[PDB]
Amino acid sequence: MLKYIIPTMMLMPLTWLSKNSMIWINTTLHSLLISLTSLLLLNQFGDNSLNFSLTFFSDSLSTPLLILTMWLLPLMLMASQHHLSKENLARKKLFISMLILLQLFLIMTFTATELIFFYIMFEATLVPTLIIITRWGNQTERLNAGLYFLFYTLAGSLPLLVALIYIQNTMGSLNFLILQYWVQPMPNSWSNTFMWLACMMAFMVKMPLYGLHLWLPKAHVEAPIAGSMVLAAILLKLGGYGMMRITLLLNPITDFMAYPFIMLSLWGMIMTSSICLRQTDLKSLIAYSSVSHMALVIVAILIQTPWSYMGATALMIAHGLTSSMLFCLANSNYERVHSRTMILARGLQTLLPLMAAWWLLASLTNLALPPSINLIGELFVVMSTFSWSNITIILMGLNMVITALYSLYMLITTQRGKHTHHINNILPSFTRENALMSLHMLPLLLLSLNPKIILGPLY
Amino acid sequence: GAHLARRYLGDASVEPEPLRMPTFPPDYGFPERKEREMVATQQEMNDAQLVLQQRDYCAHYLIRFLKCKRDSFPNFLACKHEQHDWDYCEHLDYVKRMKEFERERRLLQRKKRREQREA
Amino acid sequence: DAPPLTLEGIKDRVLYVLKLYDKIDPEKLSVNSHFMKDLGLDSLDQVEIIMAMEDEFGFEIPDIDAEKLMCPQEIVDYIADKKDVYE
Amino acid sequence: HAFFKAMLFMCSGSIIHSLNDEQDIRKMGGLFKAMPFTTTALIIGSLALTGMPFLTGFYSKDLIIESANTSYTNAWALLMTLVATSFTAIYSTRIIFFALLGQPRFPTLININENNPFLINSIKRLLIGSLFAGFIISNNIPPMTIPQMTMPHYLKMTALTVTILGFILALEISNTTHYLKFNYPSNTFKFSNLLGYYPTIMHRLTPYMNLTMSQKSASS
Amino acid sequence: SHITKDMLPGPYPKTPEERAAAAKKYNMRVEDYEPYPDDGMGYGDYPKLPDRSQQERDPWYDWDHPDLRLNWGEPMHWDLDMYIRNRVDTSPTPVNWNLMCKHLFGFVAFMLFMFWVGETYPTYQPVGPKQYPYNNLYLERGGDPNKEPEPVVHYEI
Amino acid sequence: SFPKYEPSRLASLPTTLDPAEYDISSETRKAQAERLAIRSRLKREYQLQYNDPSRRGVVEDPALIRWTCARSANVYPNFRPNTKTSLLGALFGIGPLIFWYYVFKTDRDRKEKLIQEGKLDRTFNISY
Amino acid sequence: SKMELPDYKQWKIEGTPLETVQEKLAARGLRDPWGRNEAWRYMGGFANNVSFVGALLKGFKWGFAAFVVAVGA
Amino acid sequence: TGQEMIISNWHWLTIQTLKLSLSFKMDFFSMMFVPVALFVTWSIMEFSMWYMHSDPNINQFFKYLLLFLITMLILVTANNLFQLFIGWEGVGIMSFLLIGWWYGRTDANT
Amino acid sequence: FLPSAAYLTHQQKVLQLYKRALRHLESRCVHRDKYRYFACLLRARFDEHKNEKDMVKATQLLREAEKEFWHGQHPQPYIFPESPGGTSYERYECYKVPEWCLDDWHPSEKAMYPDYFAKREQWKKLRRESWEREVKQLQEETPVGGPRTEALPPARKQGDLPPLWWHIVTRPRERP
Amino acid sequence: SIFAFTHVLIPVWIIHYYLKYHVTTKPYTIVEKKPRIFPGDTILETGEVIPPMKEFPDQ
Amino acid sequence: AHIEPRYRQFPQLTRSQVIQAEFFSATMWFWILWRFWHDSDAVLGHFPYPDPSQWTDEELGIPPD
Amino acid sequence: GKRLFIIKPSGFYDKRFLKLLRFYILLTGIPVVIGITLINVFIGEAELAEIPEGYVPEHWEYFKHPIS
Amino acid sequence: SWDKDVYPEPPRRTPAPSPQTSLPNPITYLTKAFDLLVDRPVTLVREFIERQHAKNKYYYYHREFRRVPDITECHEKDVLCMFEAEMQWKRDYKVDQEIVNIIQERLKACQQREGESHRQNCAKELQQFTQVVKAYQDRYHDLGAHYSARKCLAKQKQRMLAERKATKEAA
Repeated sequence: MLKYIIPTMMLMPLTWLSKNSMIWINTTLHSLLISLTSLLLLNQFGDNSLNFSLTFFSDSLSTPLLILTMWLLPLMLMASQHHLSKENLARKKLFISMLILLQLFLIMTFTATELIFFYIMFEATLVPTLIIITRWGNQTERLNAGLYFLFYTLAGSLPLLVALIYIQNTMGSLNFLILQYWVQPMPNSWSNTFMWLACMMAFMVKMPLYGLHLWLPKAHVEAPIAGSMVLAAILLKLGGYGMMRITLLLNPITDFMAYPFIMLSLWGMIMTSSICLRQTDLKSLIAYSSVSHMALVIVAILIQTPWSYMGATALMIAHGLTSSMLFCLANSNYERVHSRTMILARGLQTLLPLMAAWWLLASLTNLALPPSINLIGELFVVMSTFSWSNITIILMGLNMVITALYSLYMLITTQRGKHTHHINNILPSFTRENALMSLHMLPLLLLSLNPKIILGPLY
Repeated sequence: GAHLARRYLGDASVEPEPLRMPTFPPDYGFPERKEREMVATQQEMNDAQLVLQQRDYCAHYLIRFLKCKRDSFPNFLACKHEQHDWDYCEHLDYVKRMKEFERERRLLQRKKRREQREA
Repeated sequence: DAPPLTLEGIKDRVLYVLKLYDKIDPEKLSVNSHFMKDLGLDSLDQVEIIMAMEDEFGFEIPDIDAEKLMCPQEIVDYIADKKDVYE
Repeated sequence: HAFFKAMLFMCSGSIIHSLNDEQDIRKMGGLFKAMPFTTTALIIGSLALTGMPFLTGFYSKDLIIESANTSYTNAWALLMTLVATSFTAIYSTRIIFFALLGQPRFPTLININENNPFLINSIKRLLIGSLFAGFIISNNIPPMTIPQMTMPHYLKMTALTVTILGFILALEISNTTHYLKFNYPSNTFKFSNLLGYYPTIMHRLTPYMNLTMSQKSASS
Repeated sequence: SHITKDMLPGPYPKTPEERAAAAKKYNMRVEDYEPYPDDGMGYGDYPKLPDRSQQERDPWYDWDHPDLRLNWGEPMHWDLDMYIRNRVDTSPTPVNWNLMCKHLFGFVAFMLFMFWVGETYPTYQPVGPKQYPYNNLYLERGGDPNKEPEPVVHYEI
Repeated sequence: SFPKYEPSRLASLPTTLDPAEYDISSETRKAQAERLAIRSRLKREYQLQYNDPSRRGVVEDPALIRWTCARSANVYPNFRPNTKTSLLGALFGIGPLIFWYYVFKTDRDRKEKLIQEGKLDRTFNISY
Repeated sequence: SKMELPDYKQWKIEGTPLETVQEKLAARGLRDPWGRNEAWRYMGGFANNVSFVGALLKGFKWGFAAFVVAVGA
Repeated sequence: TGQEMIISNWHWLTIQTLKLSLSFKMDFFSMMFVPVALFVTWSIMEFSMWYMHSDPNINQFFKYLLLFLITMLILVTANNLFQLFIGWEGVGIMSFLLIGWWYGRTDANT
Repeated sequence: FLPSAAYLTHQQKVLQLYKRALRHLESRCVHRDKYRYFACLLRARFDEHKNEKDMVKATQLLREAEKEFWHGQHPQPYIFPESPGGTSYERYECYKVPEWCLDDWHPSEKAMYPDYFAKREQWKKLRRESWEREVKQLQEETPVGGPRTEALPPARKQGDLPPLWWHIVTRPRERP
Repeated sequence: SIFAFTHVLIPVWIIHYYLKYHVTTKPYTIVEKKPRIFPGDTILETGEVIPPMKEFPDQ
Repeated sequence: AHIEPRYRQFPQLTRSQVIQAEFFSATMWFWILWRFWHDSDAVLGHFPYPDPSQWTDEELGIPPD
Repeated sequence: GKRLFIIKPSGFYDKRFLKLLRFYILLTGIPVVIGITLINVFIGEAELAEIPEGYVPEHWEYFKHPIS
Repeated sequence: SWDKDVYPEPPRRTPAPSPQTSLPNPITYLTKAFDLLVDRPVTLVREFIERQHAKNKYYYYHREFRRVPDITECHEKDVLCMFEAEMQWKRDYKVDQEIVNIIQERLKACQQREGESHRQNCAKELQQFTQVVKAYQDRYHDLGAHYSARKCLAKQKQRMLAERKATKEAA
């Protein structure tokens, strides 16, 4: 695994000692090389995980997320120019090295063994997101966005540390195996309820669950495109990965103590799909869409079926790709007109007649068009929750209906019917945005063909 | 028709109920009138993959119907006399069912009303 | 579905349906006439004329204009606007 | 039915793009002998509706309704099929009358043309389909059920009975339309014409409710 | 750019200078500026409009924005995302609203009651059940190879 | 001859039968004159900054900007917790949640007790 | 681009529903119609477009000949 | 004669006790409906050759119409029920695109 | 709600009613002859009291006319397939491309259509050549301290183009 | 010639190559609902007749 | 070069469309005649619907009550 | 003297991108499919025998396909 | 190929159609021309590819493992027994699921080949399906997501103790 760690380090002094018109080719080329390098990883088989050291290992939950990270970096690094190429050379170099240090801590986080090391790398994942979104937050409340951001994430993720240290010095060390092979059930004293509440509540904050999603919309409407793609895809599915691991302990009380959170997630899934039907600020619709899919994720995690975990990891990866793509398209439209509002920039079936093809394709994946992965995820989660109860399918289907209608509203609102004909500045599509769309939607359809890779440990 | 109108307006005793037509014990005015031959060779009837609610009476007309249909396929209009005769056999089956109906009806009517209007 | 309209042709068709109308004459029926000055007919039958043009050519004209045509030349000009009459 | 109404739509769009995409029956009245390939096409299609006995449309519709009549039915559905067959007769005959054999009202500068190889190929192919394919398919099915075929009297006649009274009823409505009185809306007129009340009520009440609740309750 | 005092804190009071300020700000007639009022629901000081307004505004005026009936400067009714045509169409109906709902509920109620009258009263053409050949056609239903014969017969009648 | 067209929150009141349009006082003439003047000046500013041949960008309407800033960012100021706000908040936020909570407790306790009896149809119920 | 203008004072209305409705409106005492417009709708190849059962009974013109020939077959 | 047969191959995610391959079945309905639908669509291809003579966006129109046919075929053939669900949502969304062919026209996308 | 003045008038209000009732009578009445009859009947009903020197009884009869009209309208008033509401409503808007485009083309295709782009360039020089002085002087020259109208004067001064004409002239051709 | 040639041969050749070898090495694969036998026939495979049906009468 | 449009007169009809129009109407009508007479009797039911069962008491099995 | 002038958005940049995309996938879409076709037309897949007596394999010599 | 022992087939049954027609038989003409014009070149090409692959020989071995003992012969915490124990158990778990898959594919083949008489001569295969799936339902069903081995043995002990109490009470 250090074979992946150390070139990701050595991609950083690269970016320092290149120059003008010289940083870019090196960073992008070598980051794609690292993407092939971790495409080499997928060996994982049968009996257990595979151990990359006395220290690192990979569950098959961790392999597709890790490959998704190393896929998503060069895409991002191409995507985040033309809104900062006119800024200074030193600040631009600082930006690229910030993202590389970010990816380094994400690989550190996904290939963890010890949950304390996982926690350190969790908040080391946090601190570059802050600096990026505050330094290029590009609107007047990036202040409040970063402030809300860091205090929700830390003050939720703070007692998680205390609970894990307590488990450390009541049950020996913290390999995931020695967390396994030695876990004994823990009954319903109220201390157990608070310990479960601490761990699950910290990751609930990071998903988000419904009562703590106003963390999100400021932190995506006032972000640059790089930090937004980072934040959405890698950080929300990182929180889900954490709960997916540490739910191995504390199964004998999760049944008794899981009832409020499921109901919060269900009624909030309906409410969030409703609230993204009427907002302006098109950038924020993807954020509330993300809360809807993560609410479905949380339903899938708290029910504990192998069906549910297969659906959960597929829904993770497909929603990560959908949201990262759709953020990149919304940034394309904001590069066109300086609005961010929804009802302004209209028309565009006429003009840029193939930008609309990518809008159509992403909108139908967010619909969950059926050969895609997102329907695989949502369908298996609905199967598992119907075996959970004979009643919840009202909520899931009504989620499907309202999800269809807001996603279609995003499609046919801004890109259908009449150009406002006082725009007269939009350029025909560059090669770059076409390349970014091409890098999103080739792997989504290629996994739509052969998806046995991305299903979880309980394959 | 209006037989059903009588069954809904009038006295519902002497009008029978369908789906519970077998009410009286058998051969009450028959005695020893039954054959129910059924020479349709039920193992062969299952050998050709016939249909549920076609594993029934007049089956051998259907066996020869499918046999001549398969065996005379480009003669697209060929098997019609067997079709007509299978229709006639099922017509006799339908007639026999209607006779069963009014058998049990007139038994219930005339027997029950005779006994309870002369007793 | 596009036979080409032309200026002489639209002039002839509009004057054909004005000439077919009853209470005018084929004598004092000019291109530069008036529906107010010299034909002397009223606003009511003027809007009957507007109805004839809408029902022949197949499209409404709005009432911001039906106040203020009042001569056959501006009728021809206004269907020249709606149709953009060149080949 | 597939042969049937594909042929019907294709004839209709032929009429519409023949007459400058104007599409409405008022301002379309008399178009018989505006070349009568399309008029023959639509009278074939719309008398195959209800099944002029016996064409392809006969087999499906009439064996369905008589087999329904010979079934342990729900006793109101039988009368619903009755009234529905009558209704489909009367609007079929009304749309033929208003479309074809009226008096020609449609705006002038006619530009009607059907001397066109693709359209006569397509309509030719579909009347040749919808005249034979019902008999050809219904003949050589493997018999997947037991046909009833033993109906009482005045229950096999009833198909032709209802379609004939539908034709006569639309005929007398037509010959009342020849009159002049300028009658009034009687609200059953309005219940039939204005979709009665369901698309207007639901499409103006269900969007407004969820978006009242999206603004006040949910978002703000 | 955008002035600080073209945002909008606080409702109506006091009526001289604040209503003059909102009339200068939102570009309206002075005594047609209506705040909501202040029940504290948020809502700031943004106007009330006549609220239907989109199957209104008859389409031959030829304003600027063609599919929205805008004119670049109207103060833009608060719930506009619910009123783009394609979302909610509030036409003046050809009949009523009360007459609509009473007749629709009446028709569907009467037909469902007739369906119940159908459901309690079937039709049947007067015919007994069929005569299945081997004991109500046994051995070819759900299974039962040698478990139990189920003797029931049919007689020629 | 007609019950005079009761309105609704859905049925718009049409232009004709107001019947306020026929009581034209001088105040309505004054208001219509000033309203036409406002529309005149706004179309003048818009058309001059719409037909500039050098004007590359968009015309940047303050109306749309003002509506958006009123709609999202000018909610939380301003506010006071009223009886109506707090009442409707705890009703439409907590009501459905707690209702759905009790009904899923009821369905789950039914199914747990029922398969604790063992008389459920889980003869083959593998895909759980 | 030529049309040759099939011209006025040719219609001369006389088309029997329009003439009789100008009769009925004459007895009404109005006598002021739109006029000679619709005679291109009431004569030409028009003017007793056939009645409705005629289009249905249109079939056996070539029809009965073929049917009697197949009867002879 | 009969000879009434199913095909079933290329199983993907044969995960737990179940499995699902792309599979479709020739009995009677998916057997002999497909000629009728192909025949009807063949005539409509003729009719839309003529009727849509006057658009340069004609090629995309035939691509959408053939795509709709493919999905209707994979709907009507399958027995593996996930593939039926594939055909279901695909014919729904091709209905969406071809109803909303004429962009503009706010009534159309409504 | 109209560009010319602040209101319609009495006259045009009655007139629009007459147009609407005649149009609805089309939409009610097929066969065109009984249409022609009822149209002359309706014209006579307006002829009964056309010549009231009164005004208040006239506008009260206008309101009672609107009541008997709105009671007697049609469910589908016959809208033409070019009007908004109608079947078209910018039907062929698929190709209604504004002409601020077509200059952002690669010069290969500017070599494909040479003469058109030469004459288009002298159009834009015609625009900019008379943009500043005549147009903006004629706009800030004539009106009152408030404009208070939505018409605009022509360029009767000597020569060149009337002001603010570019997006009026350069529009789509409504059937491409 | 070239259209019908390439399309009703080359994918037909490729699918017919696909439908012998790989489709028969996957074992439970394309399977035929059984060809119905009638009581007057004989077996095509090895060859033995089926007993005819019994007496008809009173048709 | 092809067919023309005319104004307010009856449109001209070429010979091919009119002769195949009459052909298709006639062939429908010939088909429905020949098929109405060759075998079916699809209007009828080919087998006589009886009375109520036979109305023959002392047949069908009763005792004289 | 009949024809008119349509107003298109562009063709250049769009068709240039798609031409580049098919060229740059196809430049290694073609030789790889040629290579694997040569693989399963020459080199052999594998054969289905069992474990020879006293001969442990590699951790390859286990799989059907030769590239795997 | 496969083992026809574990994938049984019913014995084949085919008749010969005997027209009794004079059109005759278009599809026979078509199937003979089909065989001569489709089945010949692919046969030659498969001969060619068979020689080109059988010129040199590969083998892939079916992997086989040993039998490390059990969880029941493992000590308190003592991972180095439990590790082999659980991997032995989990490989039995995967092979047991695939046994269920094989029973289900037999059941589908019986549905299709036996035809529209459903309940004829699939009932022994239906019988063994309900037998094996009663076993699977009793043994691996309600353990949930983090099944390791210990919940499996807990289900085992608790089940047979419940049955022991039930038969003690029934006696």
